[PDB]
Amino acid sequence: AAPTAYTPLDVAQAYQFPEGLDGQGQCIAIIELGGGYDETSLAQYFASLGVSAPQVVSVSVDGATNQPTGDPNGPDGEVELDIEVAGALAPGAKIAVYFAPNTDAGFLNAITTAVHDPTHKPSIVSISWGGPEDSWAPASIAAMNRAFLDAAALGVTVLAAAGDSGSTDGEQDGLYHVDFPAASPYVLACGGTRLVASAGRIERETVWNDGPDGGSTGGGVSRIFPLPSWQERANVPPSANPGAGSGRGVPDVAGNADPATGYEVVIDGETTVIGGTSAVAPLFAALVARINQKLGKPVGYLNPTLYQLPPEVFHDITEGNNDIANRARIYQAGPGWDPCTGLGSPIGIRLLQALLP
Ligand SMILES: [Ca+2]
Repeated sequence: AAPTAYTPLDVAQAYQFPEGLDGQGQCIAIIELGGGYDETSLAQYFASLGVSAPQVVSVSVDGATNQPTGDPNGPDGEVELDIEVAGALAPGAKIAVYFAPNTDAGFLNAITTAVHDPTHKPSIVSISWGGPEDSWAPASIAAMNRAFLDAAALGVTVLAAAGDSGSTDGEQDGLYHVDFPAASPYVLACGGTRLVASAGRIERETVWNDGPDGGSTGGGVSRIFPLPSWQERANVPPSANPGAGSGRGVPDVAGNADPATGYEVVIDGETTVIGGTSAVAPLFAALVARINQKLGKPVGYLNPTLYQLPPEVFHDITEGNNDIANRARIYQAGPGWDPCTGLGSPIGIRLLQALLP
């Protein structure tokens, strides 16, 4: 195969994003635990995309500030990527990037800060950081979970990439682990795929899996969180780990993440190509920004509503697995919800259609 790339507008096109909407009146908050973002690269990208640059603002949490390392191959990548994909698709909204110490408490304080932020009042929050759910301090996970719940009951969407290491989520204990915050049931977990689409159609789209060296979408069965009531007709399989057990399946939806069909971005002055699920939360954060707009109200927590929406609102991914550890093929995709791509990739238009009164 040959590695390609899209700009953020092309992929939106692919997924039939509702046109004529930009996020105006809306405000997206993006969580960042390191690195920074340089204004030269941003303006260059927003012009290069023939889009009017959206307002970007930094918010210091527990000390942390906007601290770019100049290395396009380091944190900055993640910080600029998030703002570039998000800002290019919903240029109308207002970006509010929140930086915090990379600690269990900085991550938490950052979320609660944005979530209840009275000055920027974001309606959506995008997270592209995380970690095995079984590696976080239990008190941490419960704290954050509630932070999300508090978020829901506040009319605020919370999206988060599902990882970049497949079903094993980068752990060699020989078991399967899913990623947090993605496992939190109050989070719309974003998985990743390898999309092959053009202005008028998605030629193909499979689970994103480039082996051990290339990365693969995180996904599977939570071992911490029970099976949501709204996810009970999704046929989440039980864990593949010996002992089995029900669990909140991951992810909820998926979007392009395969670097080999990555995003074309501008990091620290360098024009390169980034991938991974980190691109998907902001990808869909912009989606929700336009939908909130047309509606004139925050769709807040979308998970319950999504799981019972009809088939034509989602493209179903059926080929592929996100197992980069063995030949067992766990987890494997198939018709309808699966532990690789969840409900599949959304079709914005049909999704806004589905949500209006
Ligand atoms: Ca499927």
